[PDB]
Order: sequence, then C-alpha cells, then structure tokens
Amino acid sequence: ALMYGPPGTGKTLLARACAAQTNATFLKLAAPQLVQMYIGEGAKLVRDAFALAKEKAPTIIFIDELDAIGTKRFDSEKSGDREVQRTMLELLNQLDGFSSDDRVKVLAATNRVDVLDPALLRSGRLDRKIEFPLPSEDSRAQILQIHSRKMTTDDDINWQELARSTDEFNGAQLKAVTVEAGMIALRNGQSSVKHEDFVEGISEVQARKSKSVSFYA
Amino acid sequence: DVGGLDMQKQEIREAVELPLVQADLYEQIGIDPPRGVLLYGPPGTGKTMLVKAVANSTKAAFIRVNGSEFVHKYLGEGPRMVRDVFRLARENAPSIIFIDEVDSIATKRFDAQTGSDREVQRILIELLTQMDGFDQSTNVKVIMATNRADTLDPALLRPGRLDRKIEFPSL
Amino acid sequence: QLPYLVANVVEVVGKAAVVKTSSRQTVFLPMVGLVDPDKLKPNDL
Amino acid sequence: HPLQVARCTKIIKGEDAKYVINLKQIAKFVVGLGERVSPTDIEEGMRVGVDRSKYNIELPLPPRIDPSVTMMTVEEKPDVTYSDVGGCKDQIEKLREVVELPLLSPERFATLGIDPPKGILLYGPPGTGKTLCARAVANRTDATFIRVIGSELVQKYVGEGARMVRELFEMARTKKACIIFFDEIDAVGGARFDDGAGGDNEVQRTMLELITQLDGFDPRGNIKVMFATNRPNTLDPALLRPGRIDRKVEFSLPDLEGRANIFRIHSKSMSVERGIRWELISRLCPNSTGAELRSVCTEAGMFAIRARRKVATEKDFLKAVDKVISGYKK
Amino acid sequence: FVSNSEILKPFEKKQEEEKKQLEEIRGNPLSIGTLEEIIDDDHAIVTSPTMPDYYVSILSFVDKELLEPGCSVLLHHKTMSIVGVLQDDADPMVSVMKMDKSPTESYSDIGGLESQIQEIKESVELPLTHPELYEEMGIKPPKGVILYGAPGTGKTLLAKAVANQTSATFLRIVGSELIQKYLGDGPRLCRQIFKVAGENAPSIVFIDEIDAIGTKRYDSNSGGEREIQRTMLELLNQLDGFDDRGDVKVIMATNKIETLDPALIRPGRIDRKILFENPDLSTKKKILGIHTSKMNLSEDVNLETLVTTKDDLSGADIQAMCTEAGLLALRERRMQVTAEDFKQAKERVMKNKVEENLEGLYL
Amino acid sequence: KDELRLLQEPGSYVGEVIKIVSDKKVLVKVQPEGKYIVDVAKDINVKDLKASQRVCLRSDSYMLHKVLENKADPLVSLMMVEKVPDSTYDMVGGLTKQIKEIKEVIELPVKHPELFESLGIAQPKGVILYGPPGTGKTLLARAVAHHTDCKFIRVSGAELVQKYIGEGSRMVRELFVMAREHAPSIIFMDEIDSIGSTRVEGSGGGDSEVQRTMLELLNQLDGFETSKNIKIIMATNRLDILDPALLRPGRIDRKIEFPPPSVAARAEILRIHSRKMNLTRGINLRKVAEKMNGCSGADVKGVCTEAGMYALRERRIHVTQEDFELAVGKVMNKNQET
Repeated sequence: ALMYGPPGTGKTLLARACAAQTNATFLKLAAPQLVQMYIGEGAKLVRDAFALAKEKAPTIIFIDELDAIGTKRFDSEKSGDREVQRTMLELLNQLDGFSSDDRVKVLAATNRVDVLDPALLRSGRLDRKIEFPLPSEDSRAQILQIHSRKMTTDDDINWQELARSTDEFNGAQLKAVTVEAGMIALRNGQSSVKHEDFVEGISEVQARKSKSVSFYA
Repeated sequence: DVGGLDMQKQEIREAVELPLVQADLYEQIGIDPPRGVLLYGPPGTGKTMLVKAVANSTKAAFIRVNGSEFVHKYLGEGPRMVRDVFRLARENAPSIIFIDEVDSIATKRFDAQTGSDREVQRILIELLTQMDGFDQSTNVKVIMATNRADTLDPALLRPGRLDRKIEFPSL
Repeated sequence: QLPYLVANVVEVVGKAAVVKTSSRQTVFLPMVGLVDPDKLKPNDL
Repeated sequence: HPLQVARCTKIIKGEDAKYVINLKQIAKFVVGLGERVSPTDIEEGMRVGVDRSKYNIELPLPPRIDPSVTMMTVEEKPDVTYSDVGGCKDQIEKLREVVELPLLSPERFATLGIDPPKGILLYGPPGTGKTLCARAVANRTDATFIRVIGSELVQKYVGEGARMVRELFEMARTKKACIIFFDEIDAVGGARFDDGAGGDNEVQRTMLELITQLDGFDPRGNIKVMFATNRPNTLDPALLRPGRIDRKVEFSLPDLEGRANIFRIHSKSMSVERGIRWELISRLCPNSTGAELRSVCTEAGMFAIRARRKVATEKDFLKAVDKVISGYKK
Repeated sequence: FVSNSEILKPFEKKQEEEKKQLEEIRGNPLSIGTLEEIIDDDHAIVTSPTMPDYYVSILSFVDKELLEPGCSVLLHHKTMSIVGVLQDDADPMVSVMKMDKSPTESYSDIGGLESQIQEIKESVELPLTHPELYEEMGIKPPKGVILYGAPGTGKTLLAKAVANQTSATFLRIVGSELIQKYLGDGPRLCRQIFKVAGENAPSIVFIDEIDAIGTKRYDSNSGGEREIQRTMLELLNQLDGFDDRGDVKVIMATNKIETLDPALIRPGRIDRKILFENPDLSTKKKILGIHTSKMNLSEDVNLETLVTTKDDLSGADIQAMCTEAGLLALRERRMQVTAEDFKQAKERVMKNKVEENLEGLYL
Repeated sequence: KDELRLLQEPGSYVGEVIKIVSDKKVLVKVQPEGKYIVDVAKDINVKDLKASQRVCLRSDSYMLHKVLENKADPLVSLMMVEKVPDSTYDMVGGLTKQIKEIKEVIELPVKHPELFESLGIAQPKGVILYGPPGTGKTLLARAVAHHTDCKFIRVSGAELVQKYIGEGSRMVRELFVMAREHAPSIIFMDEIDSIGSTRVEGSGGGDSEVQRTMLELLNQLDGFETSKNIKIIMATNRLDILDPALLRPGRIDRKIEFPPPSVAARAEILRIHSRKMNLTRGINLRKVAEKMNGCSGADVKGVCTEAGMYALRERRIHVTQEDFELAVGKVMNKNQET
C-alpha cells in the first residue's frame, strides 16, 4: 500500500509495527543509499532483499522516502542516471515473481506523492494511498506517557490533562517537550522534576514557535 | 507531381535551376546568382515534398536543417555543428539545405533565460556568417520556410543575400 | 588464473556473452563451459 | 609507512592475506575465500592499500596518512572568557543547560530523568558569534575543545570525511568531558549534490559515523558534539530530527552593557585617552554585531592619525561610529 | 670575465670531490613532482603531472626540515626516487598569474583624485610606508579596500598608482579565475595567492572586475554558484590568518557589495569603502598639463580655456578629447595646434556623443 | 633510404618552455599531461630557451627533440589569420565620409604610428560604427586589411565559449595571447554588430557570464601588453548587454557614423553596380536613384539583381532601361511586405 505523510507522523513508526504483528523480518532502505552513479548497488538491493523473502519466510520489505527513486516528474532523467531507472525496472520484475504468494510483500513510505505511475498502480503492487496527518490530541497523551515512564517521576503527572495544551505536535516534537520539562527543574532549583515543572513546560509552546508579545504589536 | 504550382514553380526554376545549372548566364548579366529563397505559407503544400523533388533535377545533396533541430541543453555544440555543415557544403558544390519553420531560429531573446538556455542568439551567429560574413557566392542552396511569424528580421528581410520571397497564395 | 579480475556482464548471440569489466572495456566472446547464463549477472564477481 | 598509493599486477598468492588489489578505478580486484583480519601488516605492507573503494577484508589497513594536521585544532580547557562575546550571556544561558550542566554534574540527569541533547546547533550572522562563543562555554566546563574546519572536508574524495570524524570519537573515549566542534557544517552536511548524483561515498558514510558513535554507542555527558551552520535547511533532515541535533543557538545583537564590556577590553591593547567615556558614544550607536564592534576600535585610530594624536580622543570615536551608522544601519 | 676566471674558475677547477657525483648515482633523469608526505625513515611519495604515483625512498641531501609536502622537488624519471629539492614556484597555482614590476601609474598622473588618494593611502600605503603609526595606536590596519568606478579610471588608475609609491610588485588576479567551476579549486587558489606574497612579501595583491564570485545568490543559478558560497568562507579564514605590518594588501573592486557574504565582509578587516565621485574642474587641469608638455599649444589658449566645457568626463576622455584635437590639426597640415584648431576640435567632441539629455525642463 | 628512417616514428608532441635549471635541464609544460623537465639536445642551447617558447619533445625517451617557430596557433574555429583578403573600396564604397572616416581612424594610427607619437597623444584602438540597417561593413572590414597591407582577424564569440571546465577562460586567453605577436594586424569582432550588416545584438544568457573574462582582457592590451598597431573594429547601434564602461579609452576610442543613403550618396552607389553589370544606352543613373527612397547597400543590390531578373525573361544578356522602371516599383514594394 502506498504510504505518505509529514515526518514524525508515524509513517516510519508503523513500519516496524507491521512486521512485528505478522512476525516478519524488517528491511529498510535509506534514501541517501539509493541514488548513485555506477550501475549496481541499490539496483541489487531489490533483488538482494528478495533473496531473503524467498527463503526467510514471507518477510516484509520497506522503502524509506520513495520520492527519491519513485518520482520521475516530467523528467526522463532515469536515462541520465541509470541507478534510479534500473532500481525501478528490477522492482517491476520482483513484484511479479510470486503473484499467488502472501510471503512476498513490498511497501514504501515518504513525505508525499508528487508523481503517479500507472505501472505501479494495480492489484499486487503499491496502490492505496494512506495519508498520515499529525497526531491528534488524545494520541499525543500516549506518546508523552511513554517518555514519562522511562524518566524518573513521582507518578503524580496526568498525561491526558497536560496534553490538551499541545497542538499539532508529531512524535519527534513531543520528545523535545519532555526535555524542556526537565530544564524547568534546574531553573526552579530542584534535583528531580516535580509535577509543577511539567505544567509550566508543557503548557508553554516548545519546538514550534515562541510568542513573546504581551502588548499591542 | 502536384498541380497548381505554376506560380511557385516559375519562381523556383529561376532561383534554383538557373543558379545551379545556367548560372553562367548571370555572369553575362553582371550579377551574382541568388544564394537562397524564402518560403511563406502553411507547410505541406509545395514545401516539404516539393524541395526533395527539386534536388532530383539538380542532382544536389539535400540536407535537412530545421528550426527545432540541433536543440539541446548542452552549450557550444550549436554553433559548432552549423560551421561543419557549411565546411562540407563549401567543398561540394551540388548541395541543397532546406530549412523548415525558420521562425524557430529567427526568434531572438526578449528576456533573460538565466541558465541552460544561451543558444537562442548563438544559432544566428554561424547561420548568418555563411551568408553575410563572406562575399556573394553560391556553393549550396539555403531554402528557408516560414510557418507563422509576425516580424522576425535579424538579417532575414531586404535583398542583402536572399533574393526571392515565395508567399503561398491563400486564395 | 587465481587473481581473477572483477567484471560485470552486460548481456549473457545465444551462445555469446557480452561483459564489461571495471577497465571500461567491453569484449565479445562466446560462452564457455565453466560459466552459466544464470551465474552471469551484475553485482556479481 | 605512509601510503598515498598502492597497486599490484598479476600476483598469485595464498586466500589468506592474498591481497592482489588494484586501487585504480581501472581493472578492479577483490579477495575471496573467507575472511581475514590483519590490521598491522596484511602481506608485504608497501603496495598493499585501500584508498577509495572498500574491497572485502582489506578494511583493517586504511591509508590514514594525510597532512591535515593544519585543519583540526585541539585545545584543552581554553582560557577565553569574554572578548567579542561580551553581552552573549543570553546565548550562554542557552549553552548552560545543554553543555555546562552535563559537563559539570552529569549525575543530575539521573534524578531529572531527561537526557542531554546529542548535539547543539549554532546559528546567526555568517562569520560572527560562531567562533569565540564556543570557546567561552568550554572554559566553565573545563572540557577539551576540538575545532575541525570543514573547508578541507568539502572535497568529494572517497573516505576523506568519514575518516576524520571517526578519529574524533576515538580520542573522545580516552578523556571524558570533551567537546567535538565541527566548523561550518554547511561545508559537510548530511547530503550534497556530489553524494547522491555521484558514485562517491563521501558524506554518505560520514553521517553514519555521527549516527553510530554519538547517538548509537558513545555516551552523552562524556562525549558531546556541536555544530555551526548559516541555515538549518542545508542539513539532512535525518540529522535535523530530534535525538541528534536538538537545541539551536541563535546569535542576537548585544545590548549597551555588552558593548561597554567589549570596548573596555580592546582599550587596553590600543592606546586611548585616560578621560574618554564609553558609556556615551556606545549608547548613541544602536544594537550592532560583534564584528562591527571591533571595527569601531580600529576605525577610531584611523581618524586619530588624520588628527595627528598619539591617542584616540572622544571626538575620534564619534567619527568612527558615524562611519558605521552611515554605511550599515544595522 | 677576468675576475670570474681568477676567482670563481679556480674554485671549481682546483678541488673536485663531492657535489659532482651526487646527481649521478641516484640518477641522471629528472621528472618534476610534488612530495605527498615526508618522514624520517628515508621514504616518501611523489606524484608527477602524468600521475605515475609510486612509493620510493630518500637519500640525504637537505635536512628533513627543509622538505615540506606540497612543493615541487628534484626527482628521478624512471625509478621516481628523490634526487634533491627544487623551488615550489613550478607548481601551477592560478590559471591566470600576472606579476608586473614598476607600475607606470602614479598619483601625479591620475589628476584631481587627491580626495580619493588619501583614502586609499591610509588603508594601503600608510601602514606600508609608516608601520609605526598603526603600531603605537595598538590597532591593526585594514587589509581590504573596496573601490567603485569603471575600468580604466576608477578600478585601474587607483590600483596601479599605489603600487608605484609603495615599491611593491603588482600582482593581478582575475576575479573569475577564483572559481574554476570545479569543486575544491576555490579554497586552493585563494591560499596560493597569499603563499607567493607570504615569504618576503615584496608585492601587493590586486583583484579587479568581479562580476561572479562577488554574488553567490541563493543557488547555482541566476549568476551565482554553489562553489562560491564555500570559497568566500575560506578567503575569510585566509584574511584573518594573514598577519603582517601591511606590506601586502588585498584590493578587490566590484560593482555592488550588497551580494557579498557578511562573513567575508568582517567589519574591522576592511575599513575602506571608496565610491566613485564626479571630479571638479581642477581635475582636468592636472590631466591637461601632462599632454600639453609634449603637444605644443597656442599662446591664446591656456589651461583655463580648455576646462571651460566639461561634461561628465573623469580623467579618461580628456586624453581622448585631445586626441581629436591633434587629429584635426593634421587636416590643416600643421604640427602645432593653434587657436583656430581648438574651437573646431572641441565642437566635434562635445557634440554628437551623448544622446540622452539630463535637463531641467521638467519645470 | 629516407623511407627506412621514417618508417618507424616514435612520435613527438608540442610543449612550451617554462624555466631553466642550473643542472642543464629545462622545464617544458605539456598540455595533455603537465610540466615535465627534459634534457636539451646537442644543437639546442639551454640558456637560449625562454618562457612561452614552442619546442618539440620526443615521446619515446621523453627528452627535448627540436625547436619550432614561435607563433600563436591554438585551436582555430573561424580564428584563422589571413593576409590581404579580396575586397576593394570601389564595391562597398561610394560615400565620401565613409572612406574619409576610415583613413584617419584606421590607416593613420595603424600604418603610421609616428603621427600620434610625434604629437604626444595616444593612437585610437577601438571604434564603433553607426548607421541605418544594411550598411555592409562586413565586406568592408576585409577591404580595410587589404589596402593597408594588414592581416585580418575574425573573432566569433560563439566558438570561443564552451561548456567544458576551463574553456570559458583559456579560449578567450588564446585571443589575448594571439594579439601579442600578431599585433600588426586588424581584429574584427562578431555577435555585437547591431548596425544591420550581420545583426546579432548579443545574447542574453550567452554574454551574461563570459563578458567578465572577455571585455576585461580587451583593455589589458593597452594597459598591460602595451602593444600598438592593434585596431579593434566593433559596431552596434546601442550599448545594452555589453559593458556600459566600454566608452572609456582602450576599448572604444572613436565613434563613426555611416551617412544615410542620401541623394548624392546613393547616386554614386548605383554607378558601382553599373560597371560590373551590363546596361544599355540612354539610362539615367541619377534619375533612377531619385525613384527610390533610402535604399541601403543591401537594397541597391536587390534592385540591381531584380533588374537582371527581367533580362533573363527577355533572353537578353543586357538589362534594358525598361527593366529598371519595373525593378523600382517591385523591390520597394517587395521589401515592404512582411
């Protein structure tokens, strides 16, 4: 299935989750590791990762930031740099190897889809577009709860009530919010981080925008 | 092979057949033979297939140089290829170069294209060097054809080199 | 020859193989008995 | 022995330490038959080498020799406190929690529960505040400031960038509480045009050294990393995401108190009049960059030469500031 | 000849033992190259321009302290062994290298520019000719100078006039040559400029007509380039790292400084900004006095007569106007321009030249 | 016997002498390879070798072979320096001011440099041509070098600009070095001509870069090279894309304006073609010139060409006076269309 969305919204978070629920080996291809000059390397990764899925049970193959090798736009540059073209040409042959088998699965995730390929859209390939918007209000309460269980606290913190002040924060931006909560303890002269330190640092907007204006203009 | 060309065919022989065969008659007149002829009208009628048949009677090499040809993002090959064609056409007298849609080459630069397009003006340098650069002599037949253009006249109009301007009647 | 040279086969006409080595030199030679058409592939030694 | 070139032609050895590798891009060779590790001497030494491309078991003997010693500058516990950074205490407080705190009492984070940022990013006007400000916080931390200029890492040569970065974490494991500083990370970055579009691993494996060492294995309070950029958009978002590069330090314009502390320090080196008052002329000038503040002290002596005076009177500083106001207006 | 035969000739003739066979055993042939690395184990790496990079040994000729990597040395062709050391000037540095000695221009030939002479003198000539003035003040003199004007007057006469009084070799580097359109040539060519002037420093660096490296824009298009961004940063490190009493200056002149990198600007390193100004009538009197010393003028025409009509010309066309004044006299067949020739010559000059009219008829 | 010696040739390339060494071995720069030091021959002096000296080096032993002649001969695309090309002032001439302006601006400084040196003034180097379209100065440029016994040099900015690294500089430097030894000649530049002979009017993107590597070296001839007898012939009707500072000396020293085809000027132009052509008796050459309006050198050739076109339909080797009456009413209306 075709997956896209802003970073930190769970596009790369559910990759290891989909393979864990179905008990599959996780494979990830870095985008800087794709585009090259010599013919080889990433062009073999399509066939190299298939060698595992053919033997090691089904195994699910993932592609990180498909827009590098997956977006041709209006440009024919696939012929200019053959590393991108052959990777796509070998991809069409490997997806058609076993059409009746559930042990061959190849997915991908990126920021967005700027290019539509009719050859990739069909039964047995990447088709359905799954958008991953920013986490909701109640969704951020569970992520902030994970960071609170790892750090040492007094267990007096309410993760559902403090998450109401957070607006449009992804999984990565919530990590910086918990770090700011500990910085307030140093400004207040506390060895540990108490409940009053979370209320001041979570309610204040962090890692997004700083609004210092209390007056007109 | 196509009728109704009597208006054009009469103008072709004097500007093509005479300078490539009977040109010795121009020396008795005291003028140099016309080095080319211009075509004006919609392509397909007495333009594309007609010029290929004229090269048969003259027994000359027919070379296709169009306005949309030699067009690429690389820089420096545009003027280099035009010079090599005239270099070969100068040694071989029986040569004819037909130009279809000359307004593509005739179009000049009204704005800065920044990068990757420097060649709009560069293609006019070597095209006009083989005509206005040297004296008046015909080692090759340069025939240009205009599809639709308002005003493009870098060297084109006036009888400096080119003589006859053939306008296809629309009536 | 024990110091074998790295090469990438462009095409495995039917009994002839086309290989391009790392030296930027492509040669035309017929297939021998010590190699197989499936054994000649890019990203292979 | 230093090796800047290695090659061999038509050599039959033996599987075990055979080598027979041509480092030139023409006629490339590999090694089969198992795996062997010989970091000291593989076979003959000498013409055994690696250079750009990785081949099999040849990795333990990289050609690490290079006259790059003029690039990296290692200074343990710099004594620089305030010179042109006078008035930057706003940025020092930004560097107090994420730098001074883990390098002084790292055990506080066990009670806090949070973690120090893996890296600190510097931002501001180009060529200002990215030099002496990094050494100012290093004094309070009593740490080791290692400055590696990224100008020599601009090359696309394979193995140049990943080799120097790897050696920084190796020396950082020996002594605790060290600061690894990368000068002009825009010259390095996570990706450039010659990485993806080219067939070179330069900067391709260099980012892996920052991912494997800093975030992956090496600790935080003991080994810290600092970056300096002219814009965040020139860095690979992989390194920009939280967990590696977190805090971003922005250089602002010092106030009147910051300008007064910088002028009184420069007044000791340059000959000045004993009766001048910097609390007035500096107040007439608005907030300016730290680079323009040194220009006021240098331009003040230029008008003194025209006025033919052994020192700089109060009227000399007035003409130097008016020259900055009329030509800058910052 | 007589002295060298009775002094230098018997020195080589009487005693021959060593220094003759030093170039023999190692090898006769010579192939120039560059030392990659120097060590105490008597082995090094040399690379010739043909790239026959090998691994060779070292024999004792000069001490290892004199051998430095990055310089041309004395080598062998076949075995590529080190047979000695040579001068580093043979190493190609910048594609365009122009070293001029004894510049012709001076302060007397540039006219009424004394308003701009004192400016360029204080930032260049004054620290060179009076290093004690900046030393007693405890300040560093400005290394860079920003100039404005046109080539031949503003960006030319001001640059060459200073090198005459400072007795320094004129060193010209084209601004476009700093960027070779190859990654890594930016920082390499900039360091080699200060290397030639970094030994005895008997010169001054001059750079003129920068339409390219002065503007990096935001990208590699619209006149800018990506290699320009990282080149201007290394020039800053080479500007601050360069320390002297002012024997060498870096003078760069462009049309607009608004596109320059604020890093390379570095206030306090460049204290001098000289904008082109419109000279007064006294400037023409100094330019006329040079040519009137050769060409003879009539007694009824003095320096005040020719300066009467002057429209937007600084120093360049006063010589060009007098060229037509001497050309018209050739039509009358005379070698001395007289009063009748001055009137008819100046009318052919001041007229029919500038088509655009700046006039107060807007009303 | 001469064959057997020449059957086996190891080959020799071309190189330039750089500097000399006290070891009796000279440094020679190699274009495809690089600077390499060789051993001098027995008939070649090592001390006589100076900078930028073209010599022959054997490729087998990698040693000095012979010494060639010293002249500038780089890659030539339309750059070939010729001698006395074929043109005359009678064909493209016919105007009094046309020839008069060429003499003082070109013939005087180039042929007799002592005229301006005796007056203590500098000689003119660059010049700009003005006039209506259809001047024909391209053929006149060859007449200038023909009658003054000077060599002709045609400069084309299209062939001097390539995409390869270093071509945007050295190719212009080739023109800079060539003008030093070949200085007693005449240089003609293309792509800048706006006056209607060869109309280009520069390139927007083409001249937006190379102009710093080209126009800068133009002023370096007088300031640095200090070479005389170099006449730069340039033309345009406006200064836009090029350097606005070109008006300064060392680049543009003069402005010449071609007089429009007035009654007295155009009448003598028709007398030019009448000599090479065939005309009959009773033809008034002044009356025909009054029948047309503002016909430049390009329009007069067509009226004469069209006059000969009717003669071919008449099966006559001569152009009758009646053909001129039909030629005026044709070419004037022929050029107006489109």
